[PDB]
Order: sequence, then structure tokens, then C-alpha cells
Amino acid sequence: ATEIRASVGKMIDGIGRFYIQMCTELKLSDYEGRLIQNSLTIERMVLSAFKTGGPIYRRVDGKWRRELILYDKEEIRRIWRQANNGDDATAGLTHMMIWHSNLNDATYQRTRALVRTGMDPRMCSLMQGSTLPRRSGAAGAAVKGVGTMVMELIRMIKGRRTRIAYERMCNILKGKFQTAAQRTMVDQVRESRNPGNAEFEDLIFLARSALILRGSVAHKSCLPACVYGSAVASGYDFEREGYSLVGIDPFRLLQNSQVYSLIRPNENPAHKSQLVWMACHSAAFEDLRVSSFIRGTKVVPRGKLSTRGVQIASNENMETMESSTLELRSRYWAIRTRSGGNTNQQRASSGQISIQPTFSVQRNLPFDRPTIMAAFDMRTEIIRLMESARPEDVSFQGRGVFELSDEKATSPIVPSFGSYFFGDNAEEYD
Amino acid sequence: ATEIRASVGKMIDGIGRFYIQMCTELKLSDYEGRLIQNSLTIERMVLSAFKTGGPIYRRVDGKWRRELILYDKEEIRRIWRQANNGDDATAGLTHMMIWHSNLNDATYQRTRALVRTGMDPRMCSLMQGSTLPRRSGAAGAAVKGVGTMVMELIRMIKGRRTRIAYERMCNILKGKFQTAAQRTMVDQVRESRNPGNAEFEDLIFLARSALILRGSVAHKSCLPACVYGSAVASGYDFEREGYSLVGIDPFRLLQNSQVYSLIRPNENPAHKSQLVWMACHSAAFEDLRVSSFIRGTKVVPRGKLSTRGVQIASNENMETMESSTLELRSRYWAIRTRSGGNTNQQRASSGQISIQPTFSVQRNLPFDRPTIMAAFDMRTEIIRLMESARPEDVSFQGRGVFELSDEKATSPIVPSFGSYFFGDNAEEYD
Amino acid sequence: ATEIRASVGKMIDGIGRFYIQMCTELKLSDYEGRLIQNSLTIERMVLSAFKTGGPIYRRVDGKWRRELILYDKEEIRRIWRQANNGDDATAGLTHMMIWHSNLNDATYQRTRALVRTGMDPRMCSLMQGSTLPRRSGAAGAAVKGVGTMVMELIRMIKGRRTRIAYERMCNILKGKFQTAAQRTMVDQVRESRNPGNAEFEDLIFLARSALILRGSVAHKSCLPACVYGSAVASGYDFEREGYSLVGIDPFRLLQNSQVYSLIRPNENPAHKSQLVWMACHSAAFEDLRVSSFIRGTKVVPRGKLSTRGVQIASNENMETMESSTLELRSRYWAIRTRSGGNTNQQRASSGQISIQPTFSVQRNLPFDRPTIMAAFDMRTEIIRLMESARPEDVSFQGRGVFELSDEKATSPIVPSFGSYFFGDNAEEYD
Repeated sequence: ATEIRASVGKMIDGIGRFYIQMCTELKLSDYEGRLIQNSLTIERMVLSAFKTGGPIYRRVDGKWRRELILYDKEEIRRIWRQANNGDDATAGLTHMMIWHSNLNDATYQRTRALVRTGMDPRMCSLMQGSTLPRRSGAAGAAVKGVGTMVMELIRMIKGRRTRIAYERMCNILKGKFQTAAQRTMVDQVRESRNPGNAEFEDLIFLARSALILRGSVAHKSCLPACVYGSAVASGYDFEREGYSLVGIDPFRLLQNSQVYSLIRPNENPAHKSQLVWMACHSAAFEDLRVSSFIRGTKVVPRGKLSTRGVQIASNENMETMESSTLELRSRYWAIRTRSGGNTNQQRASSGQISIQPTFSVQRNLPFDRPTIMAAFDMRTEIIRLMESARPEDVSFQGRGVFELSDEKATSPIVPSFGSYFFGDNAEEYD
Repeated sequence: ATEIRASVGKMIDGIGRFYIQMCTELKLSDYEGRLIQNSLTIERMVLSAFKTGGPIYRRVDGKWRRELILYDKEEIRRIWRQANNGDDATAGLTHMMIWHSNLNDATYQRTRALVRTGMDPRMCSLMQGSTLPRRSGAAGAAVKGVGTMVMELIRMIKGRRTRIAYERMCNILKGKFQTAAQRTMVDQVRESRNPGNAEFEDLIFLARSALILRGSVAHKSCLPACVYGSAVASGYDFEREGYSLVGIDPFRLLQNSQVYSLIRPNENPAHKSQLVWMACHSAAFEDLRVSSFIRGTKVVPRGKLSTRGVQIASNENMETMESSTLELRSRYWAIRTRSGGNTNQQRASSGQISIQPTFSVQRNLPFDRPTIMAAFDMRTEIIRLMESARPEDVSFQGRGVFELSDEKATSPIVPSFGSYFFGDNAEEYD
Repeated sequence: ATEIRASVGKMIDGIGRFYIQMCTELKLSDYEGRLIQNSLTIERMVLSAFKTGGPIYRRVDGKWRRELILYDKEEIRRIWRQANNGDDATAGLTHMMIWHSNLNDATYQRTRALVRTGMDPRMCSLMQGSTLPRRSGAAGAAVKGVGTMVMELIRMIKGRRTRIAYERMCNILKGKFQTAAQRTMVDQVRESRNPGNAEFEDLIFLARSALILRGSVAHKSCLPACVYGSAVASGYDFEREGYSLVGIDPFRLLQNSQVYSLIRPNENPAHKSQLVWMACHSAAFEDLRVSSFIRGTKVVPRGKLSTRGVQIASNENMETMESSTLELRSRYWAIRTRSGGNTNQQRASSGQISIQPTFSVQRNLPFDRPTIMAAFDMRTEIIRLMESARPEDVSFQGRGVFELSDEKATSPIVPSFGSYFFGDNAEEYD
């Protein structure tokens, strides 16, 4: 833990130094450096560099102005290396990629990507890290959802290093499934010589199972580079303090941070705030109920957000742009989890699925129909398993949210309970 | 459109002239002419005439009095013809029939009619126009629901002009189904020589499918004759203005109209108002949610309405009757539709049917069970089709309600969302 | 009815006299006699006696003190007999047993008991009288739920008087099922020579059916002995007045009664009050909705009650105990029923399970999916029967709750409608 906190704090420190350096090169004010659109452009440059450029926004003469600068790719690479104490440091790079992936996840639905690959467009929750490149980092591999892995594999199905890349990806997906039966199917997908339709069909099946028997997907709170640099500049030593991507650290950092965004005339700044908050804590596919309780204000479904994407296209004019503070804080914090919830065990149940009438009174007599009726090789075993599962089944027993004053996470608050972010659109009301 | 508005306006004008003429013959005051019970009796007379009579109510000496008048059937027919500029005009007749059908639909459940025909009494929504005679008008044919058509066909199943009447009715029903598979079954019902049990069974199946893959049924706002006559009298020329049964016209007319009803001692006049409002806009089987949003006050389920039927039986005494204004106006208007909603295409989906846990917190992990589990000749094709459908699926995309000031329907209001009128009774809580 | 009221009033009178006598022997104050923990100890003594003892609590010097007294079993038996006018009176004994069973039902889940017997722990509602001994009283037999009977039979399955006891119990269970098909299966369980796995499997099946096609289980309001004794002492003659276990009597008695409970530091006295109220009226497995409407304050699920059991273990110290009034009254009363609700007939339906769109507006088009899709030897007959049933189906038509002033139950109040008491726990949110 101390050693993990050490190396994590080391990469965040590197990103920080880089960002400050990059902010001096462009002679940006501290406020301008803390504009999310400027941070993304800087982030994109160091990612693309591994000439390059993008739009950079300045507060000139009372109005927001856009400049499209350029840098030699060799120069950026040198700047990144030297901010990371000589080392090539690919970890900090993929950390900024996962941040970008989390924002993509929160902003865009990729139904067009899903349909081309023959997948159901209702597989959002499975699609964490879909915009993330194939053969990403180890952290990138961990952060990718089950569906992302299924999608990547079908693209493979549609030069014997192709074989190892196919088997590596099969194993990534396998390590994510929490039931042996799901894992055993992945073996049958992997053990195939010349994979094709049977494997394709198997992978579509596995993705569906992962909507109920959910896979183990990592979640890492990853913040815009401006947040880390800002902290480094202000006198915070991530190497001496350590740092965590799943503990209290990122919540505490945002609590001591102020990020800005360019805002269009039609846009609600609070709705922009929610979007970037969601992205920051990898919460695009979380239950809106828990996201809300944690944040302390309602986390509204995508379709009821009066906001477009963070990035301002070159198409639109800057004279109508204003700049707003992004509200990225929270009432509570909570540990980010690798788990997909309970899928295994099924040790008893303990509950009530019907009533026995005591009083002679006119009413309906409620009962849990799907559960009662439920009780009436590896493919059918999975069917039987997800037929047993209930939406009412509780996961993460005993685990709760925490006060921001609760550094060591000593006193869990268990919340007494609209769930789908991408559930509210012109085709479907979920 | 101009030509449709022309001929519609022509028939409504005819009904109007007729009603005014009929109101002079009986020497009724304008208020008395605008009593819904008097209008129905006049409507019934001209329908029956194609001796006849019914109860007519007058305000005599501070109390409501009932008289049972009679007219020669030849005389009524002459009055109807001459109000319709010579022409026999059967259109205006069936328009008053559809008005009556709409009121029946709103007032009475016909479960006894359904059970005799071997149909499920939960097929309300399918039963628009059931009290309407077989071999009605073309408008009457259009207005009839899928179940009505199924019921009429089973009565046929239970003189070779019997064959053409059987095939005509099969084709009516066919033109109402929006999926080819449903249509293809109707062909198999029609192509049968000596129809019997197989056809009966097929028709019961088709009616069930029409609860999910809903048929295209016309909806026409049809008002008591007193409303048209009142408008004609007051100086509105339906021939010069044109008129529509599905556009803004009937809403606008009711906005400029005042209709009365006789009200029993136990009755809430607002609940009477809702009933006749529903009937007026053919809304008996509409989602109560949309009916409400349109009207602007709650449209309550049948079983929670403190009201009996509009018509006062000869059995009951007039000395306890009062007269109340019927509130038949609306906050908004909306176009009446022929469509049964989306049944076809199924081009992708776009939505979210599960969550992926981000935070280690105690909760249930929601998922859309029926949808996820769903994926695990013409009869089974239909089964497969309605198994794909979801209650959450959106129809009439982009289409919305309108302000009464919005004549041309330029600015649609899309409403941000108890659905069943006949769902709340002593046997069932829906 | 008069004769039933006679003998019931006779046994309650007996329990009363006994309790008063028992209260004098211990020289308890009237307040102390009306402490629920003292009443249970006295109740337990007369039950165990058919040396014996238990904890008795006194108000000594401003603090609550515990004494563990002992009595010769012969002496208690003599006291019970002589309070019941010579007669051995086993009825009053089983009445106090059913009271204990009702409290157990309300306090403890017996999932551990269920899993050992191979039953689903979600069968709470079926488990009325599970803590009640096998071969109880006739009243005890009547009060036992379907699952209790199934559990008792499997324990038999796991000395030819074993055969008669097996067949007697089969018949008890049979008389509880309201459908012939369920009854016919019990015949097949009973007609078995050397019962085993097939019978075990059949009994698990029958219990599941009883969650939807619910069995006829008696419900008897049974009160702590202190309530009866208190009434006898104060000048109420149950023999002259008669008494009922299912009519208004027990509600009226509690309305004129004051019972106390020892309360732990962490405990909410209102939540203790609910628990003992539930037990009193055999309402552990009732719909919380009806329990609430009757009582007039919310009847909260088990898991949201800030209270442990009524009985204070010898382990814990008395110096932190306080004494609180138990609120055991009710806004309304309602007749306790033998019925399991409608399971038979299925004469038509009358309802609405879909809508037909009238207005061109954007929305989802709701429909009752499970009901519509439903329509697409004795084991499958039962499957078919419970597949027809709907949670929305109404039982006890016309029957309602009553004002406490309504002795003769003349004016039923039909309530316009969280259902499961044991539905809200760390594994399941129901």
C-alpha cells in the first residue's frame, strides 16, 4: 500500500511538473492554466507526441480568444521525459488517457460503434474504456469494461502475433469474470483455432451475462492535468504524501482545487459540472442514486442535462463564450471498487417475496412474480445463474460512504435506499 | 387538406343547421338546447329515424321537468335532409354515431360482450367503436379498434353475401395492423373456406398481439350536436372556415362553447366533466398521463370517478336533478393520431439496462431483467416480435402538445414523463 | 357464534384468574404485573410446567431489578387447574402458545431452520407457527401456515404411530389449500408408502405455489396474559360478555389496556410498540400497507426497527434498563381472516392492461408485459394456475376496516391503495 502510494504519487507528480512547465511555455495565467479546455489540449499534445497542436484559449481584452498553436513532437517528448526525472514514464501517459476515456464515457454514447460490431446498444455499462486504444497500459487494461473487451475481440475476429494479441485479450476478459462458468466459456473462445462466428456468438452471450453477473472492472479517479499541476505548484508533494486513485486522495484534491470550463450560451454550468464530476470519478455507468448521495446534489440523467461536450470545436465562434467554475466537490467520498458486486455464492437468501393476509380487507395481494416463477453445458449453466439473480439483491454488504474528515475511512455511512445515466433518451424511458 | 377541411366543414354545418331547426321545433331556450341530455335525445332521434322519440328536459317553474315527446320518422328524415342542402348526407349521421361510440367507450366497460365472444375482458384498449354497428360508415370503419374488429369477426364465425361481408371485415382489420406478420395471419383467416375454430383461435391471438404491437386506429374528436348548432347559430361558418376532426379545430370550438349536464345528488360535476371531455376527444383508452398533461387537471381512472352515465333513465325522479356546466376545455391541444405507435423497424435501440458499480457502497444493483432475459411460422414470428417490445419504448418521437394560441402547430411541447382508465376496479388494481 | 363466544370467553377468563393469582403469589404491584417481560415469564412457567422458573423484574429503590425465582411444577399445574374451574383446560394453554408463536413470528426470521429443511429462506409468509410444537392444539393446527406444515413434514421424512402422525399432518396441510390440484398433490404425498425424495420435492413445490395460490391459514389475535388478568381484575367478565379472537373484542380490549416493556438504551419505544402490536394481531406476514392503515401510524419493515427482542437475556445488566408504555392501540379495527385470498374461480377479469394512443405526442406506450405474455399432470396444472395469477388481483372484495365505535361491523371502510416486513435486510431490498 505504502509502495503503491509511492509510485502513484510519483507519476502524478510527473504529470504535475509537466503541466506547470507546459503552462510557462505558453505564458498562461494561473486561471487560464486551470481552464479544462486548455488542460485537455495540453494533455492531447503529450499523448499525440507519443509537429502537434490544438486550440488554446486566453482571456484577451475582456473576451475569450482562441489560438491554434503548434509544437515539434520531439520537443514535447523531451519536456515530458524531463518532468518525469529522466524516465520515459508511460504510466502518467496512460493515466491521462484513462481520464480522457472517463470523460468520453460520460459524454458520448457509442451506439454506432456497438451496432457495427453486432452488439446491443444497451450495453453502455459494459463499455468503460471503449474509446481507449487496444493494447493500452496495464492500468488501461484493468479499467476496461467487459463489453469493451468483447468489442475489441470481435474486431479481431473481423502475422502470428495476431494470435498472441488475441489470447492476451481473451485472458484480460477472463480475469474480469467472477463466475467460473463465464471464465470457462472464454477458454472455449480462446482455445479456438481460426476464430469466427461461434466465437462471435459466444462473446455476445458473455456480454449479456455481464449485465447481471457483472464482471470485475477497475475504477480509477483520474483528474485533468491542470488539477495535479495546480497542486504541485501550490506546494503539495505527491511523492512525499503518496497518492491513491481509489482512496480518499482524489476527492480531497478536488476539494482543494478549482477548475474552469468554457460555457456555451444555452448551457447550464451545473450540468457541465456534473458531467466532469462523473468523468473525474469514473461514474458514467454508476447508479445515479449512489452518485447523488455521494455528491450531495442530484446527478441527473444524460438526456436531462442542458449541456454539450467539454471541448469547443473550431467551428463555433468565441465571442459568445463565457467561463464558469466547475463544481467538482462532494458531500461524501467513497472507495472506488474493482468488484462487479455479488455474482457467486448464492448462500441462502433471507427475505420476503409474498404476504399472508391477516385481515379481511379489500386489496391486491402482492408477490414477487419473477422470483417465485424463476424456479420453474456452460451456456445453460450461465442462463440458470442469471435467472437466479434479482435486481433486489444487495452487493458490497457493510461497505459505505465517508465524511471528508474521515481520512482513514473509519465510520462508513450506509445509505438508506432513476438509476441509468444513459437511460433517458428519445427512444427509451429508463 | 383544404378539400378535406371543406367537406368536413360541410357535414358539421349540416349537423348544426339540423340541431338549430330541431331546437326551434321544440321551442327550447338556448340554455336548454345546450343541455347534453337534450342533445343526445335529438341525436338519437335522427339516428333511429334512419314514430320515434325520447326524454326532453325543460327548466319549468324553478325545477327540471322531463317530457317524452314523439315525432314521425318521415318528418325527422325530411328535417335532416333539408338541413344538409338536399343531400341524403350519411356522413354527418355516422359522425354523431362515432360521438355516441366515444361516450359509450368512456362510460361503459363491455366485459360481458367480451366474454360471450370468448375474448379477454382486459382488451378495453382494443375495443374502440364496439357499440358501433357492424357495417358502419367508412369513418366508423376507420375509428374501430382492433378488438372491435376481432369481436365482429367471431360473431360472423358463430346467403353468399355473408362471404363478402366476412372478407371486407378481414381487410379492414388487415389495414390496421402495422406489421406484415400480423397482416399475413389475417390473410390466413380470410383465405379460409368455412371459417371456424382455427380462425377463432387466430383472431384471439391477433387481438393479444395488438396490446403490444398496436394496430393503427383512427381517433376523431366528435362533439355533441348542440356544440355545432350553437356555433352555427352564433355566426360561425364551418363551410367557409373549413373544419378538422384531428387538428386544433375541435379544441378551439370547445374553448368557445358551453355545454350543460343534468347532475344527480351524489355526483361530482368535475367528474362528469372529465367523462364527457374524454369522450369528446376519443380518449377513453389513452394514457391518463397524456390526457392529464393536455387537459391541465388530473384525468382520474373510471373507478375513482364519483359519477354515473350522462343519460338519465326514465326510472329516476327529476325533482332531485340539478344542472351543471361541463368543463370541456384544455390547457393544451394535441393532434389526434391514426398511429398505434412504433411496432416496426427495431433499428438498434440506444439506452441503458444495467449499471456498473463504481463505488464500494452497500446497495442493490439494478438491471432490466425482462429485457436482458428476453434474448434467451407467422405465429412464432409475432411472439418473437412482442417479446422484443418494451413498455419503456418511445413512440411519436419529436411530436408534442401545443398552446391553444398555436393555430399552425409550430412549437411542440414535449412532456417530461396511473395510465389505465379502466384499470382501477374491485377485481384489479392497475 | 354465541356458543363459540361462550367457550372462548371461558378460556380467557381462566388465563385471567391464573395471572392474577400468579401476580399475588409474587407480590407484584399492578404496574409490575403489567410488564410484558413479567407476563412472558409467568406464561413460560405454566407452559413448561406442562421445578421451573425464569427472570422476574421489580421496581426496587428507583432502579429495575431482576430476580430468578423457582416454583415446583406440581404447584403451577394446581394453580392453572383451579383458576380454570377444576378442568384441565389445555385450550388456554395453547392460546398462550399461539401468542408466543405470533411474537416469535414478528421478532425472528428462521432462515437457518428453513435451510436445514431444504426450504427457500424467502418463505417467511408461509411460516406462521413454525416455533410452535408439532402436534400442537387444534387452534395451533389452524394457526400454522403452509410452510410450517411443509417443514414439519420434511422433518418426518428425515413405531407405526409415525404413519398416523404423517397422515394427520398431510390432512392438516390439505385442508389449507384452496385449489383442488394442490390438494390432489397432498394426496399423492400422503398415499406414499415409505415417503422420501419424491415427496420432499413435492412438498417444496407446494410451498412455492402457496406464495401465489395462498393457503387458508387462521389468524388469532392473542394477547399477553397480563392483558386478560388486568381485565378480569378491573371487573370485566369474559364469560358473561363472551369473547372473540377474530372480531372486534381484542382491539377493544387493547384499547382499554396498558402494557409495559423493559427498554434498552439504544431502543425506540415506538418500534418496540410496533413489534408487540404486530404479534398481538398475528400480523408479522401481513402487507405493511394494511397494517399501517389499520393502526394509523406507519408499520415499518423489520430492518428499519431500532429494537431487539422483547425478552431481556440474563447476560445483560439491569442498571441501564428503563420501562416504557407499549402503544398497542389502533385507529381502526378489522376482522381476522382464515382465507388466503382468491385462488379459485378466475371468472373473467375486468381490467385494462394496455393503452391505445389517441394523441400524437412523444411518450412510452405502457402495457402489462407479464400478463400479456402469460398466455404464451397436477404439477403443470398448478404452474398454469399461478402463471395466471397477478400481483394486481384483488382479494376480499367488499370487505373493509371498521371504526372502533362500530361494534357490529356495519360500515366497512375500503382503503384506497413497502409490503414485506422481512423484505428489508442486508442481503435483499424488497
